Amino acid sequence: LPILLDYWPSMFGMRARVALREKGVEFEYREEDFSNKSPLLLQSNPIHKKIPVLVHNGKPVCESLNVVQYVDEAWPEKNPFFPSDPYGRAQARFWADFVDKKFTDAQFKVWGKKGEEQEAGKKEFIEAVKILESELGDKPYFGGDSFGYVDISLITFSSWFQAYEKFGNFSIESESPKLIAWAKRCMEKESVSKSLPDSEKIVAYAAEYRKNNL
Amino acid sequence: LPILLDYWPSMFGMRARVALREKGVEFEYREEDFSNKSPLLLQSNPIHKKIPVLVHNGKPVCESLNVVQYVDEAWPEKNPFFPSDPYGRAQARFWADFVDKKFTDAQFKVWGKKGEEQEAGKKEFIEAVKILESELGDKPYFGGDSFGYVDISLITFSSWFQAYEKFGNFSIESESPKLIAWAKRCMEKESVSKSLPDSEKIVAYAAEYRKNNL
Amino acid sequence: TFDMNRVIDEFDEMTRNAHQVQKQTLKEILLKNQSAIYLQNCGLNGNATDPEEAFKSMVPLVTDVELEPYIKRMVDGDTSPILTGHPVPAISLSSGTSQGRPKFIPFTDELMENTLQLFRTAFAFRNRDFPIDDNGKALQFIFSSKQYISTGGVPVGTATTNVYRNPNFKAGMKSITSPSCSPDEVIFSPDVHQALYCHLLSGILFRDQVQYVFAVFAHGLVHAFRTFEQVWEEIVTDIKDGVLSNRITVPSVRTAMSKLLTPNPELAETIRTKCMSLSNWYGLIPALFPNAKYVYGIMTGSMEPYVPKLRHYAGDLPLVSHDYGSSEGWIAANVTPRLSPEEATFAVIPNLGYFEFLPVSETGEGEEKPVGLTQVKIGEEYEVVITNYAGLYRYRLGDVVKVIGFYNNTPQLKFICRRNLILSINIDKNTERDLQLSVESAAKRLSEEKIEVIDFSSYIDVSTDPGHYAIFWEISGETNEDVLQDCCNCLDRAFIDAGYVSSRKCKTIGALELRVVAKGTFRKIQEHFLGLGSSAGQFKMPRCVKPSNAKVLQILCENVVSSYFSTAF
Ligand SMILES: N[C@@H](CCC(=O)N[C@@H](CS)C(=O)NCC(=O)O)C(=O)O
Ligand SMILES: N[C@@H](CCC(=O)N[C@@H](CS)C(=O)NCC(=O)O)C(=O)O
Ligand SMILES: CC/C=C\C[C@H]1C(=O)CC[C@@H]1CC(=O)O
Ligand SMILES: CC(C)C[C@H](N)C(=O)O
Ligand SMILES: [Mg+2]
Repeated sequence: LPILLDYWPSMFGMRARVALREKGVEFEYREEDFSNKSPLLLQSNPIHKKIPVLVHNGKPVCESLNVVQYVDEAWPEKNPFFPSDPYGRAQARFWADFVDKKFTDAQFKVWGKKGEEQEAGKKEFIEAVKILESELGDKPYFGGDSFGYVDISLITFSSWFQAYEKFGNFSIESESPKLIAWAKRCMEKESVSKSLPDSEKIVAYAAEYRKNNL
Repeated sequence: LPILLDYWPSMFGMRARVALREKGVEFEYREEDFSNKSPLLLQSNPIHKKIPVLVHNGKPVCESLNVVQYVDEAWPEKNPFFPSDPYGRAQARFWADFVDKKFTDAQFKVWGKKGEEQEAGKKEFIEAVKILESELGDKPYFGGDSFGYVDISLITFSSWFQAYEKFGNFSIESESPKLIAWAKRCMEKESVSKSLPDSEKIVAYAAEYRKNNL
Repeated sequence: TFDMNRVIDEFDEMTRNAHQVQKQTLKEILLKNQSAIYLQNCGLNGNATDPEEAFKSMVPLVTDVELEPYIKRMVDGDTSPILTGHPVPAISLSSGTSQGRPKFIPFTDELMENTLQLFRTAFAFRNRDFPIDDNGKALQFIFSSKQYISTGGVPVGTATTNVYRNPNFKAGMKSITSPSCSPDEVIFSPDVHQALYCHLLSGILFRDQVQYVFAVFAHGLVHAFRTFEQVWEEIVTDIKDGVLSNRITVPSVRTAMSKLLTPNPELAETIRTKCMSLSNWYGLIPALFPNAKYVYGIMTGSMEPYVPKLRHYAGDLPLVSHDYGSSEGWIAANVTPRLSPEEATFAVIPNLGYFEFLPVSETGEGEEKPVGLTQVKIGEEYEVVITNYAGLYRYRLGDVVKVIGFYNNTPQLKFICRRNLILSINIDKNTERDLQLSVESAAKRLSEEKIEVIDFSSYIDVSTDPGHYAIFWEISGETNEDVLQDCCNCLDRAFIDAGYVSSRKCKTIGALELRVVAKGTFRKIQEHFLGLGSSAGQFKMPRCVKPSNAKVLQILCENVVSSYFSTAF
């Protein structure tokens, strides 16, 4: 039985939970105290000391996209995250990297910052969601005919749409409903319905991380 | 015929050239004047406007690591950069991510900036080169039993080592020798022995960047 | 940017690139959509080395009935993306019926793109044949005042509204048309009958520079000129004393017209001095604006019996034919507008979609597989098949069109049909006879005012507890509320069956909401219909709405000239 070392509010760890739940794997959950990081955590990832960390067959997988991909490659028999050809996986990767960096940094500015970066962050976030909206052209999901790799990549930010909608004071729905709506399509599956915790917890927590430092 | 949009001092562009040349493709290279990003380039990636860009079937493939895995998936019959197992692949991806984060930034600080920023950069790169040294341990390479993925990812930074040594006025070899050492071992591959420009010119580019921003 | 030569050259190349561009269009659609659930059940993933072959051999044909559930899954509460992809910002409805039931079709920003580019090219070409002055204007009896929010907080939409109130519309059409006569607020006025009492009045407001008269249909111009013909002594009185008629009651448009008005009396002498000099209106369009280059509208198909009166209205002024496409699919653009309406043919712009044609060549219809766009044979009539940005993948619209000729490498089509008709039994009835009868019985209370009913529809609202029906009516003029309430009552009073009785007598389904509609909305329905990309069989207007009817639905909520719940019951 595989081990997951993650954070209940962490989006990336959530990507991992969504993947392991999406396929059909019983797996055990472990919460990591960043203050008191577990021994297996120190041994598995002594450098970055980051999450999610998936110990499988005695060997751990670190980073979110890495754990997810590891999942797709390890048990590729049921619901594949990737399309059959190299170029499709390519679209999934280009967009995944888009989701994890520029998109993630912009949202980071939104929930975790004040003043200039919050407004600029608002702009970056909106243009980002519309470019992501545009590339998608009109895809119900992301990576393939069903649940995708990049689907996994951005779904966990749908648990964070509320915090941005309140902190960023924007409505990512009225200005781009199709994306949040994409998320409420994905919410009908039990993988995200059970991997990602309540939104209110995340907006409140984000407010608390704001409370803790200035 | 694959078209590569490349930049002479692009360690990333080098990641692409090293990747394709490593596998066994005959390709053409186009030097970019980022002052004048090419019409096909601005069509390949109209927002990032960044190289390396590998054009196959009239489809632009972007991002360096992305481009090398693209290389692996494009001709999967001869030279793989990955081993057979999902975990090994995960390790390779993990360490490649390692290469892209603190390491690249650290070098960027060591040759691009000075003073208060610089020493932070120097301790960070020595730390990185050290962890690097530790994970290398014994393997001829990194990503497999032979020439690997991440080998492609990090070999290209070895032509900048000269610059890091001079501006740093350091010697990365005494603190961590097996790395640069490994690099000149990897230099024997025709993939990197013909894709990477002279280090004196690179040092000179660092000199230009430095002389401009003091 | 809208110019003349470079774009027509690009369109020429585009119609020469036909196979490539249509192919790229398909690739664009699947690359933008490798995620569709219907496609999974079809076996797709993009790329492939037999992509066109695999698409034409593995994804089956579908009807309105089968496309209903998925887009329905998209629209209501479950703002879930399915057939196309993104829960589209607006949903559209289809003429004819889906077993008498409504049909939902996704609308994309790509569609706004299809519109801008087609209008761009066609306008350039007509300007090539009928050039206009860049400081003048055009009489456009165009409308899009209604905007509805569906059962999930998601807008559903008609091509018209989705286009005019669209964010880039004002920015997009600034270079391709002659500036609008009416203020947008008058166009978007909550009362389109009186609102564009104000249209005749606005286009008429700048006649000397009105370079052309516009309605997308011949009939559009016909009832617009029977309605143009429905206000003179009054328009004159309203504009003369500087005080608009008591006919007008909405505060925004009243504010607009009053904003425009000042009392002027000599001009009156003028309007009558000209007007009836002719033997009762031959050359009426030139009479009202002498210098409009043309009368531009859909002249074939169902407008075939309306072209004569319009011609009979437009006199010697040439009558120019319209391009074809919709919220469901875009096909052909007319780049030779100088061709009279009977012979008129329209060439297909290739990137607007991926179309295929089923031959009627055997007997009726004929068990023959679809052939390529240029694989179609000249002179033959085929059935249109749509693969576009609107949720139609290898979908059968159900209309018949003939290949007259080829504009270079892209074929010319022709329409002689009318209805996409083989109906089936419904569930938004209340027998169509019962509905038509309701309108008839309730309408006489309005007929007391020297008027005849022109059109109608209805809608089932299950948002409300209990649910309640909402009946829609298109009539000739403005009247008081009391008669309308009585009308609503009679609407309820004419649904002759016992079932209704059990329901509202109890109230498991709430009292009817009569949102009486202003003139021209149903006209907007026919207008958004015959121009849809397929063939002229696009006029059976669905009479009542099951959650899955959208174009009249977008044309449902905002322009409630009045909306009332029966004070009886
Ligand atoms: N690229 C990584 C980023 C992981 C990361 O930084 N995670 C946070 C937890 S959300 C962390 O490990 N922080 C370490 C710390 O708080 O010191 C991923 O996508 O998983
Ligand atoms: N993370 C990127 C790094 C690429 C990069 O640094 N590209 C530089 C080459 S110096 C570039 O294209 N800069 C474009 C510009 O700023 O004009 C990758 O590996 O693709
Ligand atoms: C690109 C044209 C979009 C606008 C469409 C409507 C008009 O305003 C002209 C008629 C046209 C209906 C049609 O092309 O089917
Ligand atoms: C797209 C709009 C300008 C017109 C469209 N044919 C409609 O009536 O809905
Ligand atoms: Mg219309």
